[PDB]
Amino acid sequence: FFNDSARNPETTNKPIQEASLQIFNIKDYNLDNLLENPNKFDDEKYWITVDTYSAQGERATAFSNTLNNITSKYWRVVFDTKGDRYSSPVVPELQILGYPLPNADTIMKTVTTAKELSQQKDKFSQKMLDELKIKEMALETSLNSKIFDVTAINANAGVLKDCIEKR
Amino acid sequence: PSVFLFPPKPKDTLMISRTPEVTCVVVDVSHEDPEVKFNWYVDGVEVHNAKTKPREEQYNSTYRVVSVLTVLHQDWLNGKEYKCKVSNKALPAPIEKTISKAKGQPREPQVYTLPPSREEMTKNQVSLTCLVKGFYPSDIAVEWRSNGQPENNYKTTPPVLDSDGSFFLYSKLTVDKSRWQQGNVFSCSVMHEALHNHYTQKSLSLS
Amino acid sequence: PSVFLFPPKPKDTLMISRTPEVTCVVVDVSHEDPEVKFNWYVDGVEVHNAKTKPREEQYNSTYRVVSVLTVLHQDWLNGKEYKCKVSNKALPAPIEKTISKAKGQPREPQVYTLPPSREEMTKNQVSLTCLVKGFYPSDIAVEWRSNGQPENNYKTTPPVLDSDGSFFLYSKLTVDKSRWQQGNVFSCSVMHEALHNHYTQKSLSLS
Repeated sequence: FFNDSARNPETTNKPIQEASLQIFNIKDYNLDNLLENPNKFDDEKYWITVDTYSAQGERATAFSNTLNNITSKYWRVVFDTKGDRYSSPVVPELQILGYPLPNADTIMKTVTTAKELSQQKDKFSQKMLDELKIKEMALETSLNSKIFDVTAINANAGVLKDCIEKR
Repeated sequence: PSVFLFPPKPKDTLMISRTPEVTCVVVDVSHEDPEVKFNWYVDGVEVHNAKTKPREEQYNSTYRVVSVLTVLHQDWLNGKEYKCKVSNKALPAPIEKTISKAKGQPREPQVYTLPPSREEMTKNQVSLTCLVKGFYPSDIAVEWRSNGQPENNYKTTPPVLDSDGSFFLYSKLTVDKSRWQQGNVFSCSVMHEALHNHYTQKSLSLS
Repeated sequence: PSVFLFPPKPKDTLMISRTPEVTCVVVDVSHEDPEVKFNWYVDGVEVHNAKTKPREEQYNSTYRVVSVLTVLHQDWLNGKEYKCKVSNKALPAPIEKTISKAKGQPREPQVYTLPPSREEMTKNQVSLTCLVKGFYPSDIAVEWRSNGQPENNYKTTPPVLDSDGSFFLYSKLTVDKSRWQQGNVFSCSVMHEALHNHYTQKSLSLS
């Protein structure tokens, strides 16, 4: 996210002091509540803070930070200058950066569930639990690959898709 | 050369989507030396983001060099001194003009919609009134809207100084009697700095 | 030296018992040569019945020589050109200023009294409104009176230009809710040249 100093160097606007990028808690609550009633859903409890900011230093053009491969398509963000009556936040642009990936939600549900199965110690033999880890790390490697080949991610996801049995 | 600094429109300063301007007109500008250098300050903080407006098509007589400055809403509402320093070669030393928001304890506008008169019901058109009193400063904006759709045919009186010290004004919405009797909604949309989101509405309908 | 000719009060020109005045102020008068000779004309007919007003308190700096002229009502209403020719020794040649009544088809003011708002009834004081629309010219006067006794606490808005071409204005009478609920009479007393005896009333009371 950018401060107003990015747009107009000689600005009088106060920079964003503290901010919080957040994602919707899709697992807990219903999605159609937010669509119909977006007003009600505007509290920190309903969303999940993926990253925060605190300006413990000099003024800057922008703040940037990495994220842990998130998908949640519905986002919330807050900006606080903390400058008393009439101190409006000014953000020229807000960037959520990543890569295009059809069914990014489905693919990441495969990885997160695969971890939960490897947690289950007394579920399946080591022979099949080891097959899980090799299939999961294959995908996670293609996720955090420097070159972003989607076909390789789709392949490793498809391998890990039917690999999940359950019981 | 005479300078004429002018404040922004109330509606612009009370809506963040709109952009307020502090115009600095200069009339009777020297025909011999027509160079005009504007300097813009905001409590000493000289800004350089002004825009000289193109020379409009005045027939003859006197050059009229306008200079606009886009301003922050907060800066106006906080009441910062916008200063327009005009500089002409004919002028021995620069002419400065300063402007700011009205200085005084702000007060909330009590908004009241009044229906047409009992006598006016005989006429084919009626006049929906909107009283707005007890507000300060005079910087205010009012608008009508029928069933969401912004209204065309209405007029608003200037802010008039009340006895206590606050201001007041009325706004006359002229509509057909058909739409009144049928039972539409008409909403007086007052906008003042001492309101929630600088905004408030009062609806009006037949009973 | 700058001259500023001013018209008579509407109330004075619409009541024959009162006496209307056409004031001719002169500001920035020469400090060196402060002699000012006013000449007064009425369609060329020079009159010599003016009265230079005494120098009011003033806060030094610049002389402000006022000159009043008592005028006939009929002469104003007929629309005769009152001309104020100022003559100063410093001034190379006399400055003339001319004034007359607004030229156009006069129109009758439709007077309408509106009661306090349904919301304002909660407040300890109320606002009695008097709409006056569809009149021309802007020369008009309005007054309230409760049970015959002239009212003190009211304010009238300036004449505002309406869509059709006529003017309009409101008049807010602030009274206690006690006197309203008890059931007194309040009368909006409009005065315009296009009325019977330049006068009309509309009463207002609780129902």
